[PDB]
Amino acid sequence: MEVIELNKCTSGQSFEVILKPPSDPSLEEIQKKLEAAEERRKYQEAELLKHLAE
Amino acid sequence: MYTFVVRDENSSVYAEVSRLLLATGQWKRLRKDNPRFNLMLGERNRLPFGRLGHEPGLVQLVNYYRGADKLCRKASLVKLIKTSPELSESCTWFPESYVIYPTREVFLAAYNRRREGREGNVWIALISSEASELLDFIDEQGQVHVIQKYLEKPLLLEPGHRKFDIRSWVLVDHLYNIYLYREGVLRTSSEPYNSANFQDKTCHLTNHCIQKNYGRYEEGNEMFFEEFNQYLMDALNTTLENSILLQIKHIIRSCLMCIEPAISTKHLHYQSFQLFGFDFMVDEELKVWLIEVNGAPACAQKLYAELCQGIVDVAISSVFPLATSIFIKLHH
Amino acid sequence: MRECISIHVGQAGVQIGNACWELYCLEHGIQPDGQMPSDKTIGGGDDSFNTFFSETGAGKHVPRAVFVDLEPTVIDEVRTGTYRQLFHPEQLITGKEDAANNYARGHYTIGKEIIDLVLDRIRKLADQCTGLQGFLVFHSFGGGTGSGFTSLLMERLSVDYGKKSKLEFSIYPAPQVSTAVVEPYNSILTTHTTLEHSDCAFMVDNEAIYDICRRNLDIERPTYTNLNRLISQIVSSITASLRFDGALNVDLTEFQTNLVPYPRIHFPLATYAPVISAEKAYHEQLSVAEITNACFEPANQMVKCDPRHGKYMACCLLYRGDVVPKDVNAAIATIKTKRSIQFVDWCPTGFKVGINYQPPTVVPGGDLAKVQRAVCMLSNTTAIAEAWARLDHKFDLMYAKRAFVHWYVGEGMEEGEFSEAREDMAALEKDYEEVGV
Amino acid sequence: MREIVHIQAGQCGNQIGAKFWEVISDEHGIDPTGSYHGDSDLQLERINVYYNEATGNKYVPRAILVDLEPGTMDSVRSGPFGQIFRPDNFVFGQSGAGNNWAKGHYTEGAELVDSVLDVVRKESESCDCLQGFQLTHSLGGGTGSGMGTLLISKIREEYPDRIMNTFSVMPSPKVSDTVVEPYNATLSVHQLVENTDETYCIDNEALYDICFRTLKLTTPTYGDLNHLVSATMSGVTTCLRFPGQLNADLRKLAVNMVPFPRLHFFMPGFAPLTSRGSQQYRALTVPELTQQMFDSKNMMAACDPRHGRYLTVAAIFRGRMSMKEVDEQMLNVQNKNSSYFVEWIPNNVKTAVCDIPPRGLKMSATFIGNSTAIQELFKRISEQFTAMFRRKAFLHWYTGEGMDEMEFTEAESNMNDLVSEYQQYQDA
Ligand SMILES: Nc1nc2c(ncn2[C@@H]2O[C@H](COP(=O)(O)OP(=O)(O)OP(=O)(O)O)[C@@H](O)[C@H]2O)c(=O)[nH]1
Ligand SMILES: Nc1ncnc2c1ncn2[C@@H]1O[C@H](COP(=O)(O)OP(=O)(O)CP(=O)(O)O)[C@@H](O)[C@H]1O
Ligand SMILES: Nc1nc2c(ncn2[C@@H]2O[C@H](COP(=O)(O)OP(=O)(O)O)[C@@H](O)[C@H]2O)c(=O)[nH]1
Ligand SMILES: COc1ccc2c(c1)CCCN2c1nc(Cl)nc2ccoc12
Ligand SMILES: [Ca+2]
Ligand SMILES: [Mg+2]
Ligand SMILES: [Mg+2]
Ligand SMILES: [Mg+2]
Repeated sequence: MEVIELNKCTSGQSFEVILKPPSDPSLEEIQKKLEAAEERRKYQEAELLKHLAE
Repeated sequence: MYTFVVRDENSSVYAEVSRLLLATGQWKRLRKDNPRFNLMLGERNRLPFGRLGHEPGLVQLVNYYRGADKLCRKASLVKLIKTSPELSESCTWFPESYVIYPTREVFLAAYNRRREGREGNVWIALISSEASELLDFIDEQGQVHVIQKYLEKPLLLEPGHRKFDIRSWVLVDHLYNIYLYREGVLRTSSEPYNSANFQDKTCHLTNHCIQKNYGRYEEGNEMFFEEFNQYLMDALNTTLENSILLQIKHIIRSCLMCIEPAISTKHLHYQSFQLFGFDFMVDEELKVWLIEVNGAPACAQKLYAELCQGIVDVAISSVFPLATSIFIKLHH
Repeated sequence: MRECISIHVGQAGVQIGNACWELYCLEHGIQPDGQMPSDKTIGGGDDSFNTFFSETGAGKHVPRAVFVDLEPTVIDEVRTGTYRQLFHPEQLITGKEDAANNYARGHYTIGKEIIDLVLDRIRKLADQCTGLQGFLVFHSFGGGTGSGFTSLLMERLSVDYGKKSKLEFSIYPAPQVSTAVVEPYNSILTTHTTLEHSDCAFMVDNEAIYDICRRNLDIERPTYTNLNRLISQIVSSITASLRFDGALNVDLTEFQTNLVPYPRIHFPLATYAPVISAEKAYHEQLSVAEITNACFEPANQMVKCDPRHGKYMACCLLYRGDVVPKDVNAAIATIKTKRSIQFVDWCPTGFKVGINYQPPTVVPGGDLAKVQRAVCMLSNTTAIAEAWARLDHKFDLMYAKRAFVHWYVGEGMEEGEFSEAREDMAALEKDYEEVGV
Repeated sequence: MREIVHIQAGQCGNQIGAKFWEVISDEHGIDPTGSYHGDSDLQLERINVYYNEATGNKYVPRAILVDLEPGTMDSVRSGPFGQIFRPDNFVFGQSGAGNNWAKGHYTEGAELVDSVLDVVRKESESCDCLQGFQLTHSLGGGTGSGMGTLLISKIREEYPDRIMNTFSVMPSPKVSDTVVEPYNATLSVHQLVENTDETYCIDNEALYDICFRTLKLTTPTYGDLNHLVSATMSGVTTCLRFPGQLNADLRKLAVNMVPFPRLHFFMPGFAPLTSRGSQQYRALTVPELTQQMFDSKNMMAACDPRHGRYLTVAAIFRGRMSMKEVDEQMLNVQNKNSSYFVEWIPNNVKTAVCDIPPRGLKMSATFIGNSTAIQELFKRISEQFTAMFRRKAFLHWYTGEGMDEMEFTEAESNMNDLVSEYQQYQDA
């Protein structure tokens, strides 16, 4: 029912119509995750090269 | 070949519907968690409507209406009728009711009316004539209960001075056609009615299981519609259609048209139908009152065959075709 | 004025960026060579379109954009396409091998080798800004790059630009157009890792856009080109407030204020109307009431769900074309009396309305017809949670057997990150249910 | 670009390998001279995946031809497209393997393998971004089996982060050179289970049955079996060689087809089934392509798909047809038969379409299925193996080259395990 905060200009207009009222990780830790995962990969690769050496 | 799944095994009605479907040769039954179904006979609690209608290449249908609980849960039915202008406030066909919590004020407004004017003041959850007396029931259970005006002057049958309630099965299809099964049933009370003390159980409340006189005046304590219509003619000079059924059809139409905007699946990506059980009370002046609406109802043993076949004709085969009508269409 | 930088990640993000920037140019009268005759301030300005375009001394209007993909094929099409001259070559960043539909390969293995290069290229646009507002990030949920690399980029932008807002346009996976069987894994992993780093995210379910193209554009099997030109229209009406004169959502901060009362529940539902085929020989032009009504039919939503069975926390109507407030209020008055629109008890039952008099633009020889008036509704409904339920259930079905999990552990992830991501999803679904019943 | 390096080893490896280069060179418009005299540019957009570009803008297959006896290779050079290959990529010994896995893997093959890896290295170092390798070989002989797996082991050691994919021809008493092929196949499968990402199980039993029963051939040759192999090999690599909505590579294929690392043995299928020479004049309708491509009689591994369940499926439709109909027909197949597709991998069937059909057909369909019914093929091999191994029969051929009975016992155990694991997901 109530129309409020009506603002007009050459490009258009805007307004609000009410009907009823109511009732962070760091750079250090990011590097320590990317490197943890590369470690885990290089380990898996090393276990494979060791297996193929057998 | 169409395909369906069964996620509620207690369903007597849909146990009989999957039998009929399988015995067509055109319906395969998958494992209950197989997503590539055409039709879902779903569970009763936490049915996952959000996962319906996202299988490409499949038209999906379900035997329940999301949001229909608003009619089939005692507490919300009372809320729906008092707040919806399509019914509220006082529709001539709903008993004055109030919602109560065991953690009430408006109830005492009309209760203090109904004792100082000597008016009838029996109520229900369960039954008695003093307000505070039944709060022991409310409070030692722990749920939200409804306190409703007890219909002190009902219509009793003879011989027997018995009491009854009428159950009508209504099917609402994917088009929102309202189909009222022509065969209703009168759940009857075998032991006479006595308005003296309201703790004598068997004779005031008419649940089929709460009577296990079981079979005195007719098998299973079930009076089909033919016999009841004959009784009204011989005894009162009127028919079932004029004295009672016009009001039943009016109430069913009013209830279901009220929620149609909130539950219809007309433009939805999945389709709904649902079988309902409307339970009515007829009083001394052949006046029909709505008691409750039941969302997962059972059928009388006789009418299983015919009603379940019409669920297929009207609600399932209309969407998935194969290869007189037992329903009265309530028009709108 | 305050600048916004757009970041397009992976195939879906890049292709949708092409679609949007093509459309932006047609709306602002910027030609493929970057010239803008309407602009009388040569070499600079604090105009509204300067939020999305910088200016060279030679009169060229250049998108404040960067395109990133782990693979050259798609961005190579930008480098040689119609808007070849529009983009500084340092804004087109490609790798050599893609993430193979694997979030862990995109996030950890390959992402760790290009992340610093991208942030230096992002830093070179930010240094051209007098008052950077934040970022708009376009990406798929399902791609390995779209999920994996966006996730890592989003974490870094938080540390390097902690006082700046981040909005997403996210393409939610749909089997009729998907390219990989593991897209549920990627969607859950990237939503979990990004959730605390995004201020407001507009999800677009490819299934919604597909059916809209089939149903209302009579396209039997829509291409990405069909989907993206429709998507670009929705994105354009969401960003128009940033690129034009107006009072509503003028800065990225205001999207969160108007649309997101709680930080985690920051996924508004977009509904757009009318979508009319260009090949239609006869069209009866739809009224303010008719198109406002369409905003409450699920078939016009960017995600299929039923808002009748949820609650609203916020609702904006963004009109373009021949619309005046008198007709909006008239239409709103009718809709509320005939529809199930229920707000949370702790929010006012109101619509924030913005109107731009310029009617929507369409790309010549496109599939969309030119219309007299159009609207995009942004509502934040608990009903959207249905999409999280759908995605999560598919996730649960494979993760119960650990299917494909070995492809991720093999890139350095730990199985536990699957369960952590899934638990956060579980928390997200429980939050929506509390607010919505 | 994302280049594949192809390796054909042994008699069978080189014969199906030659026909493959023959078939795909025709599809891409390259002649035996190595010159491009095609019509459309859609043939060149990813020609680099399998071809290098030498002086005079000539296309040379990135292929290495390997054998321990020079005869079959000389036949290839003598062959129709033989001059298209780079002569330095012919690496031959003179002894031969005698249908003996031990000579290929341990004695005679050891001498030659470093020379092959020198050629492999030269082709790899020229690649912008190598995706991986394709090996063509039989499992029942000596070179393709014993040396081919030894090569795969060494290729993985030097290129551990690249994809290894094989076309492995399984032996069968219906097309059988030697009694020892179950020994050679079992030893090789143990290596394939550990050292490849994707193996197409090409069953000579299936190819013989197709030639006999369906194609109405009474005494089929290796040329009739290899006609079916080239058609299948063309189909399954279409999405690698031509651009499409998918833009696929060997790694994406393994990521999406292999839910568990050891279960990476695919059943290929092809439709319509074509015998050499005689061309079929009626094109199949998309409903028929779809029904035939899932038919057991079109599977190149002699297994019954109704005895297992599909983990994942890939399908390639080639021709000028309606992809609206293709999408409806493929959905039709899974919806009407959902019982044979695992509940627990949603949307596990993926379909691609390519405008260019194979030579001779106006429309075709190629099927790549990762089915648990592939156990039936390994159980067959295990049965034949145990029949001899229980009596240590013919084992002297192998202990004479330094192998121990322990190694046979181990290889048999691993393939039994591979069987059990396939059976574990059939019931889930
Ligand atoms: N709407 C739309 N969706 C797209 C587009 N391109 C890809 N998708 C969807 O994105 C998902 C796959 O992610 P992609 O963007 O293709 O992959 P990517 O981000 O490049 O990452 P990788 O290829 O795995 O390295 C699937 O769900 C596709 O349907 C597009 O242009 N428009
Ligand atoms: N206001 C009322 N006045 C008179 N009788 C009432 C009444 N409310 C309930 N009853 C009586 O109790 C029974 C109806 O109660 P109710 O409908 O809540 O049972 P119920 O929900 O447990 C079983 P169903 O769902 O199958 O009907 C009838 O016997 C009816 O006479
Ligand atoms: N399908 C097919 N199978 C073959 C061909 N040549 C040999 N085989 C099978 O391969 C096995 C013999 O192996 P072969 O390749 O000759 O041994 P190798 O040269 O030492 O590697 C037997 O199972 C043969 O039936 C062929 O050209 N096509
Ligand atoms: C079951 O989900 C799949 C299955 C397969 C694939 C994908 C998903 C994603 C892209 C890679 N991929 C494919 N790769 C190739 Cl080479 N050919 C085909 C043909 C059909 O899909 C193919
Ligand atoms: Ca300017
Ligand atoms: Mg009840
Ligand atoms: Mg990509
Ligand atoms: Mg031989």
